[PDB]
Parts: sequence; C-alpha cells; structure tokens
Amino acid sequence: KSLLQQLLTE
Amino acid sequence: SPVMVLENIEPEIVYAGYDSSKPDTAENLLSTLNRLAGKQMIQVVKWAKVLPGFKNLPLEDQITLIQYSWMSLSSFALSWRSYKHTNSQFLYFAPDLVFNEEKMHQSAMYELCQGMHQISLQFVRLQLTFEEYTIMKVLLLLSTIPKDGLKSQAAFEEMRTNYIKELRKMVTKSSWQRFYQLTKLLDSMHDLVSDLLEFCFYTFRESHALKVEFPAMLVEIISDQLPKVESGNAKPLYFHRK
Ligand SMILES: NS(=O)(=O)C[C@H]1COc2cc(F)ccc2N1C(=O)c1ccc2c(c1)NC(=O)CO2
Repeated sequence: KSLLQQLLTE
Repeated sequence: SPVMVLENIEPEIVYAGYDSSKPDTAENLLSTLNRLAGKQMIQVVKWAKVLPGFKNLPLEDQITLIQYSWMSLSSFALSWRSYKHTNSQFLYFAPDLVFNEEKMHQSAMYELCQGMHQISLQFVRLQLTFEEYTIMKVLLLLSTIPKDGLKSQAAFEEMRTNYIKELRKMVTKSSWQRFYQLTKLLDSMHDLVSDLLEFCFYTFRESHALKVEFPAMLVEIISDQLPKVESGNAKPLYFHRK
C-alpha cells in the first residue's frame, strides 16, 4: 500500500 | 447543514519549521515549502475522509482526486491565509513563514509568487467569506479528473453538482452576479496551478542538482501525478470554457 492508500483506509 | 460541517472540519494551521538561521537560498526555502506541503497533504487526507459525500467515492477515485487537486487546494488555502492574516499584503505560508519581496526573490519563484498574490488580492476585492471559501475548496478537490473519467463518474458528478448547489444557496447571503464572480475565480485557479506544477515538476526532476528536498508524501504523489499531467491525462473541469 502507498502512503496515500494507508492514510485513506486507516 | 453541510456548510456548517465544512467550517468545523477546517484543519489547524501548520508551522513551516523554517530555520531563519540557515542561509535564505532557493534550496533552503523551497525545501521548507515542500516540508510544509507534505504536512498539509496529511491534513487534506484527514479532512477529505470526513468531507460529506467523499466516503461514497471508491478508494481509487479518492486517491485520483487528492493527487490531481493537491496544488489547487494548497494554493487556494495559501490565498485564504494571506487574506485573513495580512489583508493580502503578504503571502502567509505559515505563522513562522510570511513572504516579503526578499523571500519571493530568494525562493526563485518570484513571478509565481506575484501570481499567487494576485489571487489573494481578488479575495479582498470580493470580500470573500469563510462560508464561500470552504465550499469553493471542496469544488477545487473535485475540479481535476482523468481524461477517460473516474471509476464511479456518476457518484463524483452527484457530489460535485451538490456542492455547486450549496455555493449558489450561499451567495444569496452576500445574487447571480456574485455566483459568476466566484465561478470565474475558481476557473482562474487552473492556470496558476498549471504554472505552479510546471515549476514543481522541474525542481522534482532536477532535485539534487538544485538541492531541493521533497518529503515521502510529495515524492509519492508527484511520481504518480507528473507522467499523467505531462501525457495530457489530467482534465481540468471549468465552469466556463475559455
Ligand atoms: N504548501 S505551501 O507552500 O503552503 C502552498 C503551495 C501552493 O501554492 C504555492 C504558491 C506559491 F507561490 C509558492 C508555493 C506554493 N506551494 C507549494 O507547495 C509549491 C509550489 C511549487 C513548487 C514547490 C512548492 N516546491 C518546489 O520545489 C518548487 O515548485
């Protein structure tokens, strides 16, 4: 997962 | 009231972490701006997750919108801080980083800085309200899409249409004339953002040659966005075609 994906899904 | 939610979800302002003891070189100033942009990008994600309607869009579309609009949201907020805190006399990047003529020159972005100052001067002319500002910032998040459209284009269009309706309802408080002045201002953002991105892509591609540092968040976003913008995959959405 990208940093953006990680932040949006947490 | 979705606009009252917007006012309440506005992020805390961020410090630049600007080191005024270090030489005010273009490398040092631009590296500070990039560190600032990275911190702002974390705030954009936290804000977008709680933005009414945003959760309805699929994850791929949420990522696309954030990556395509980052410079638009960032430059529009810089204009807001400049207007609110200095009456648009200076560029208020952060409480600890306010640009005067000296810093505009040192940054090696003088002309882009004057272009940004011109937008903040429009906020004064129009006497832009915080309510108008918050709706317009959502419209900027929804102002650039892929040329072949999003994964859930109809869901996006419903959200965008709804926020346009909110802006029209809001201008009655300060009305058709005001609506068109606000949509003209929103459209004008695309041209300034294009020029800001052109310089950002240049310093990104010739980074260590120019000693300009980028945080991980910016590296990731720009690496994805840069080939898409340059190949003509980005589609700016205009209220009024130029
Ligand atoms: N994050 S912020 O500093 O508070 C506001 C944003 C968006 O509006 C701006 C307007 C300006 F006149 C100057 C900088 C920025 N901003 C930039 O992030 C940015 C733009 C281009 C770049 C760079 C930064 N960085 C580079 O290396 C060179 O290209």
